[PDB]
Amino acid sequence: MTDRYSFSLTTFSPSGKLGQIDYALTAVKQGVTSLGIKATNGVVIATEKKSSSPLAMSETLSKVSLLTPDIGAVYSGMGPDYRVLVDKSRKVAHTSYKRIYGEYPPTKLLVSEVAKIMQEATQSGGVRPFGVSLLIAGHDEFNGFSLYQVDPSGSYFPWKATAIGKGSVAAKTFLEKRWNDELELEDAIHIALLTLKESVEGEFNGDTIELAIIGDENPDLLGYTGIPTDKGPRFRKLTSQEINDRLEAL
Amino acid sequence: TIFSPEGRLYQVEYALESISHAGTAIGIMASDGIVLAAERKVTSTLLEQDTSTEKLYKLNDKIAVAVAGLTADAEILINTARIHAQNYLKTYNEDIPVEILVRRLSDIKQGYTQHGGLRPFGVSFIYAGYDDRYGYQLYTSNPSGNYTGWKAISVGANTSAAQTLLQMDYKDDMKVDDAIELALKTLSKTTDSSALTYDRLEFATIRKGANDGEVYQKIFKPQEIKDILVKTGIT
Amino acid sequence: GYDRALSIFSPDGHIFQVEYALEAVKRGTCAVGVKGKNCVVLGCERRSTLKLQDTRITPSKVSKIDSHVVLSFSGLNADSRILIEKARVEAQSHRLTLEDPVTVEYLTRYVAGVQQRYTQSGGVRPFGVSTLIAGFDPRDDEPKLYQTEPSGIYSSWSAQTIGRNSKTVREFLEKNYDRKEPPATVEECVKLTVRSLLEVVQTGAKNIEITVVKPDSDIVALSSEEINQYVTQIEQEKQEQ
Amino acid sequence: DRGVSTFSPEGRLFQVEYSLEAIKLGSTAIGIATKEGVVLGVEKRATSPLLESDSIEKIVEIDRHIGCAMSGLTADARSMIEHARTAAVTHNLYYDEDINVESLTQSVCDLALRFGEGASGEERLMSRPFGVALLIAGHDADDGYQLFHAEPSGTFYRYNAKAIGSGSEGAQAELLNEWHSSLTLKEAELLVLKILKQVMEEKLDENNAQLSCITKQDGFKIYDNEKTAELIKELKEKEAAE
Amino acid sequence: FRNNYDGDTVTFSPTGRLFQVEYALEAIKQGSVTVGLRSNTHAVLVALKRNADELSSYQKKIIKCDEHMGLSLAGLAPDARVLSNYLRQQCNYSSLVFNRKLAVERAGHLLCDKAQKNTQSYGGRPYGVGLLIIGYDKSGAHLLEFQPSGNVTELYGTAIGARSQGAKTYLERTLDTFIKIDGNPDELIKAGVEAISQSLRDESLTVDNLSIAIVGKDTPFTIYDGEAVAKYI
Amino acid sequence: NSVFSPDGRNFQVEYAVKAVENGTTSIGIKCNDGVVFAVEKLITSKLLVPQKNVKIQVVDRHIGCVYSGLIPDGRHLVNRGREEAASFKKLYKTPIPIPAFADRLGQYVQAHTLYNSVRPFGVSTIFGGVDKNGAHLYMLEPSGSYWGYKGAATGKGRQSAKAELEKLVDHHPEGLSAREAVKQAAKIIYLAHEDNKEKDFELEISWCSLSETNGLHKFVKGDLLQEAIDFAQKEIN
Amino acid sequence: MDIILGIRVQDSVILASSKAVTRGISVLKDSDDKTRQLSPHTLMSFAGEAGDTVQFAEYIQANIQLYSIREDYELSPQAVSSFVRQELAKSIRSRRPYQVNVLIGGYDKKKNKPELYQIDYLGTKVELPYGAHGYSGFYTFSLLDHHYRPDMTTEEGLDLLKLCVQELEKRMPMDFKGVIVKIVDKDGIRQVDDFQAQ
Amino acid sequence: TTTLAFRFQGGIIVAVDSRATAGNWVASQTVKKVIEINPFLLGTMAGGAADCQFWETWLGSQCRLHELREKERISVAAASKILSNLVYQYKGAGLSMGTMICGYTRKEGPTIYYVDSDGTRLKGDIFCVGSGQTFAYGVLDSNYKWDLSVEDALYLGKRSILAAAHRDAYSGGSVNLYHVTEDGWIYHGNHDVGELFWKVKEEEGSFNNVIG
Ligand SMILES: Cc1ccccc1CNC(=O)[C@H](CCc1ccccc1)NC(=O)[C@@H](NC(=O)c1ccc(OCc2ccccc2)cc1)[C@@H](C)O
Ligand SMILES: [Mg+2]
Ligand SMILES: [Mg+2]
Repeated sequence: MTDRYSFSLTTFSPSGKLGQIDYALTAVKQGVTSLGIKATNGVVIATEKKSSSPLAMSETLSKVSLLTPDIGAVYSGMGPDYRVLVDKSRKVAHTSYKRIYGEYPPTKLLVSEVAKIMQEATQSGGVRPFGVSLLIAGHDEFNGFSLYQVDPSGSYFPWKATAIGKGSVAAKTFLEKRWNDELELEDAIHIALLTLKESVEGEFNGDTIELAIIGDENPDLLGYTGIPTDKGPRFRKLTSQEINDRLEAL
Repeated sequence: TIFSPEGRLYQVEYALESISHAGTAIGIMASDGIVLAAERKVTSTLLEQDTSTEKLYKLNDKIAVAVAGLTADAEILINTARIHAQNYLKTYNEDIPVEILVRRLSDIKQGYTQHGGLRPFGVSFIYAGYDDRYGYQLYTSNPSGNYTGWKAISVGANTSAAQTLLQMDYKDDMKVDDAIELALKTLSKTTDSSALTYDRLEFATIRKGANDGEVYQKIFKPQEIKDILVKTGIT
Repeated sequence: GYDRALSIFSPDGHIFQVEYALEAVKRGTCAVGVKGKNCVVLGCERRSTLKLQDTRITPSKVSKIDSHVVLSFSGLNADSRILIEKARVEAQSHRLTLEDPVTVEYLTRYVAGVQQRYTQSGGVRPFGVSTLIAGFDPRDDEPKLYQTEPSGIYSSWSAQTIGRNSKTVREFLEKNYDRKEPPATVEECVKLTVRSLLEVVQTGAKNIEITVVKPDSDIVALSSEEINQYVTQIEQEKQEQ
Repeated sequence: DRGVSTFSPEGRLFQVEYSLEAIKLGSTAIGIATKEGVVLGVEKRATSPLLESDSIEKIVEIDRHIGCAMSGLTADARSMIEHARTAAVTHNLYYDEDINVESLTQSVCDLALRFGEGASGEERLMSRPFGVALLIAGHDADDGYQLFHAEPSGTFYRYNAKAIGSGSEGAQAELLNEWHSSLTLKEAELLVLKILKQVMEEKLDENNAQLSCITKQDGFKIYDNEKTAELIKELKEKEAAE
Repeated sequence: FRNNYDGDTVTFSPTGRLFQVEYALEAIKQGSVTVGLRSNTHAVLVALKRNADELSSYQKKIIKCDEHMGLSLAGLAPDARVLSNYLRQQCNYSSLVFNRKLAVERAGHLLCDKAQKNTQSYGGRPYGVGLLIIGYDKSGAHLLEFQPSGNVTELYGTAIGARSQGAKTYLERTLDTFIKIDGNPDELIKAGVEAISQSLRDESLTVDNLSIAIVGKDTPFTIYDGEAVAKYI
Repeated sequence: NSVFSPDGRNFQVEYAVKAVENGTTSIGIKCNDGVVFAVEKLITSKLLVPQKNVKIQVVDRHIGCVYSGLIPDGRHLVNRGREEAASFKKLYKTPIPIPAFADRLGQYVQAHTLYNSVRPFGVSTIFGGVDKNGAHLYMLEPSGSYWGYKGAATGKGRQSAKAELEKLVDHHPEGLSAREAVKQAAKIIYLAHEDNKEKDFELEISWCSLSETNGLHKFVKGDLLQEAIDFAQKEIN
Repeated sequence: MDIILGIRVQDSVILASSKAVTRGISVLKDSDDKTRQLSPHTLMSFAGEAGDTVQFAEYIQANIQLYSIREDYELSPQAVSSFVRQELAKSIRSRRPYQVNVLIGGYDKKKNKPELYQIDYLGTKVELPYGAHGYSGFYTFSLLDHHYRPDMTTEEGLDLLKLCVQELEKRMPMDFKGVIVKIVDKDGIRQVDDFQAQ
Repeated sequence: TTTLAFRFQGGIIVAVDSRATAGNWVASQTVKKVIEINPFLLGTMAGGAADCQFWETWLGSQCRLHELREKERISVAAASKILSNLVYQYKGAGLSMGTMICGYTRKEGPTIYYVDSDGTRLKGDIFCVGSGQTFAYGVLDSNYKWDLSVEDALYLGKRSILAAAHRDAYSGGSVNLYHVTEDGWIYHGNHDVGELFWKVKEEEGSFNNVIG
């Protein structure tokens, strides 16, 4: 019953820092590496499934999440914060967009909505910031493909390619080396896999790696035929098997 | 919110401290247009330049802001400024006079300074607008909610150094093209980077609609910034 | 939804936050008000620091509350806008309900009430502002000058000053203001106002700004050229002995 | 710093106690109750010679039969006066009679209690206690002329004579000597004027001190400067002759 | 143990103590003495009124709640007013809805529960007043003692306030005599008046000092002050 | 209160418990068809009116409550217990089962260990009664914790009372009748008074028995009380 | 039924408004000014339900005056009329809607043109060379369709108005006790104090 | 009910009848339809007794409050507008009141304001209000001159209520007379129609519709 801390828990310090936002960023550093690479005809988001137990079933925990049929997200930092951000993000895409315009939000707008949700946790009374950074990749008719990073402060930035979390500094270097503007999606998935191998401690296979693409429309994933102007999701989670095929040619 | 023994607002002071670390933003007003230039926060090769707009935002068709500080705070404020412009247009069938919009934004900032025990917004704005009462205008607003009018002004880092230079080379009878040169010269001199290159820059103007009688905002594409950077002899 | 008390009593009897609000006023640009026989004059200093300003569009320190009443202030500039807005609304509401414009005392009492209210409400701080309100009652020629402070105290003054170095200019006005003899006209009342600011300004360029209020809604600001003529004439006339 | 209504280990309310210290810093105010009226007097205390002193309202009318004098952080008293006036006028609306002085005082003291935030059991619409004490003086048909001392503690005492403010300690001992049940209204006027002159910092004249009274017949009046002056002649001549 | 454990009423000390409530109890001990006692037919309050100067009135210590009930106070007076108004309403409520006079015991329970909520709510102090409540209901004369902790006890007699321990010891000794004082209002008062005397390092209790209240079998609750107490001095 | 210590404890709740230990000793005993509640009433002074400061409380018609610690907190619980029992009866028609009632208090008490704007309750409560399927006896600590009991004690004489309680359970595994358990309750309250023997006391007993009270909660008064006092008086010496 | 006419000539806008206030079987007044000045160069006239009429007018007047002092500026006649329309638009779907019809006559100093706005209680706004509310329009619209010219002087406008008032005096079943006439141009608002027998 | 107030050379004449009705029942003949707000202010009552009585008494309180707050008597304009605005808050709830607020202040001069429960508020020199208004209006209008003496004006007032009391079934009882000056109301008494009718018939030779 009733909150006592109706004041901001993120305040400015004598030097101009916002401590809690700094400390959430330090949490993102401690988290498992995730990355995004933009190609000419798609985006790839990838991360490692770091398991709590060998007795756990890692298929039941998705780090990669569909946000709308053409937008997907991955994170580094505190898992549960991600999970609830994903719920709010899906809802907001409906309440603030689809229920109004009859179509799904373009990438930047949804990212902007997510940013707002995180911005608020930085200003409101009696809350800490979210302990995550997200990578949001998507497609829309008028903007093409995009990749955005969203930070605990509420800040977002568009990226050609980037990595967040543990090995992020080395992985970002490995991406500046490898990225160009002629990359096909298949090349990008291949680079994503290479970059992720430096980060992975243990086994590196389709069971321990999580990887999704924003590529082309998947009419077989639509669930109905008949309406010719509805072609299906561009978001697609690659299977364990699919990953392994690209590791034997890696 | 509370006062200090000195009669200062701690949180406001520290918010202003924060801003003095943000990439410098310059605004210069000329008789036939207005210049907005700002420097991006030490970037990376992999940062998408074409689909990026972190420091310059359109408010309505006749007003823009340059941002210094927390972007996420600035987006909150920009969005409400956008609504205020649309409310005024709907009420009066006239585009909002520039000052009225600036005052309103400023008043929202003042509020977080006086009640509610929330942190202030860590944002300073330079407003660049045109209306049919005062013509071209330039305003500045900081986390205190204070606002002032200018002919030339900077926010963020090195305002101290940038202000002295603008004071030196600013002359009331300038054309826009002269103000463009001044803004880029001033950024170049004050930068903590080596060369001031296109990819570290956001740039915009408000002119007299190429050839018309109407007012037009140009938010420079990256390529345009590279050209205008060779022209003024910084390559 | 936040009402945690910020302004409270001290062991020795003061309200600490109000006392500090006064410190904010102490460091605000100086403002001065002096009333003649058939007018009141308001003067304000502009800081030397920044001179690349735009004087057309920068908010000036004197504000019209209604067509016959003005307000100047010292302290936090953003704070003053909240008082001025409220005062203007109250003025229209008074004309709407009483069918008469406000008296200067009434408007002062109202502004002081808003100030006081902010010293005893949870989760708001007092206004870091002191005001000078001046004008003429409807259908009256007798000039009025009032002062408010963050505590909500208010009172009328023959002449008064607030803000930084107000101590010096008050000292100057105590010696130079004769109550039986008020300045006889606009010209000579403006001069005394400029003189008092000259004790503190030290260039007084367009740094000094003046406003003159006369009976029946006759309020005019003074341009640079007019103040110039006052400044030049004061320093020339006063040199030789 | 912890709370606004915390008890000290002695069993006293911290913030209440300090509000009383704020009253000790205020101007002096004096009330004397006779059988022919009650006299209220105050020290104006202008902070500068440029302050137009007759704009110093420290004696206010509450109703025709009730006036009051204030001492402390005098701005806090605005809403207490407003409340008091409303109570009196309201009482007359509901009951077509005059409100008893005691009842009006109690009403003002109930208002003074409403500090905090909204204490459990009922709601407090105020963040600190008032920093001002009041001397409420009036006449009703039941209990005649009365003088009450309303404290921001919400207690009120009736008094034959009372001083509040910076001069209060000395002024009270003085009253303990001078007050007798017989005093006429003219005597009481002179006593207030005498005791103010004793404790004031300027020389007392018809500008830095204000007099008022309340009589059953003429209601409550603030004496103008011309009248107090003639009583300040009259007090000079009576003391210089003793 | 004493350190950061008296901040508010919402903190337990490592000893299990609530210091805010213990401090509120100290405001009672600071208050002017008051005595209550009863037989089978009547209940009497006797209170030592206190002035704040020689020019002042003695401040009232006895409050009427209903025709069959009233209380005396010791400690913070405005708190007594808050509590008696509540009790006045509870009495009133019972009359209007049920056409029933409130049992003095129920008034005890109600006051207790009201006090309790102020020993558990953040940012609210406890009540800083002790009360003695007397009444005549459908089971006779009653006397209660109210502590700000919420504890209410039914007694034959008791005293609260400064130096009250005197009066309490006397009443403990007089028990068997005053319990029987029946159908004699004036004897019980004189017994109570003399009981309050044991608590005087003060002065001689004068005609302004003294406050007496009575209620019983055929007497509505009534307060005696000034001239009307003279005959008991 | 909403504060876990470095090792997982709640120091505020632990301190709440010290207030309970500080309190008077109260007990409950589950007989083969009901429950008996008894409590030690310290006599501070002869001025206290005997029999007239009732500590044991009824909730609905079939439940008894006794507690040790801050009495006012106990009354606060019983008030809430009553609202909670009315609410249940209103929707469901049947009077509240005792385990159902137990949890209502459980959750309410636990709630007061979740927030910094609240202090835990400074009581433990022994309560129970007869429902649709037998007799139940419960004890609920400041933390919200509660379990079913055969016998229960709390307060000053908690330790010696449990020792007596443990013995009864061992000698009588097959039942103890309501009439018997009343006697033993009186006994145990005498044998926890030994600690506070400097100050005088008064004994309160209540019971809720299917055969003896027809499943309603009743105060043990008159001849039955006197006889149980005698049994305890004779068996103390 | 309350006569409310407006005609826009070349350099001014002319408002004419009936003087009677009738409740029941009685004419309580024959000098009622059914006008409020909103700003030095904007005038508004009103007709409708008994109480809402003046209450609405004065509320708008308070608002426009507030604006002027806040901005030290006079709102264009077009902006004032938009403000008025929106207030009526919100009002029509409220709990108890303002039953007032208005004419706004303004001289726009920034364009140097006179402007006439007819707005009814529903918030139906339209700019007109000439307009009317109530039954009077059933006579005056046709007359002015005939007699009106876009280049008329203020004086010609007053003759045209006199022609309108004559028609109403002849054909309307009610006695509206003549009109009060007001002229809005560059030099502000002025009343033609003689019209009733001019 | 019939109530009137008019302005003339020497101030204001306020005159009212004193009959109360419920349907066709004469409830009372001795009712007070004038309220004396303050020494310089009067209010008249027509329509619903309670509505008038209760809200004009309240207006008195509000006026008194202004005196205390402003250290000055309330203007007639402002007093009328308080009542005007209150009544307007209640529009459509069925308040039924015909009202005149009459008085003197230095700044205004003598002033009359008509205020009804529709919210209408008008300033003027002559008003008659109530079911008898037309009857009073007939006599009043046909003998009204600005320069009537005080004595004449009081009589014309008196006579106009009589006119109305005779013809309107819901008016009657007695006439109550008031004069408002720069100094300012003075009561000019109660005049029972029981006697006044016959006296006025005799002295003036009017009322020839009446036999005997
Ligand atoms: C200005 C005034 C001021 C003071 C004295 C007289 C008048 C003149 N004025 C009247 O005499 C009016 C005329 C009728 C009239 C009434 C109202 C509006 C206009 C005209 N009479 C009344 O108000 C009388 N009461 C009544 O008429 C009623 C009052 C309440 C009633 O309640 C009925 C009811 C109760 C419950 C539910 C539903 C209906 C019935 C009659 C009163 C002199 O007893
Ligand atoms: Mg908590
Ligand atoms: Mg135990």
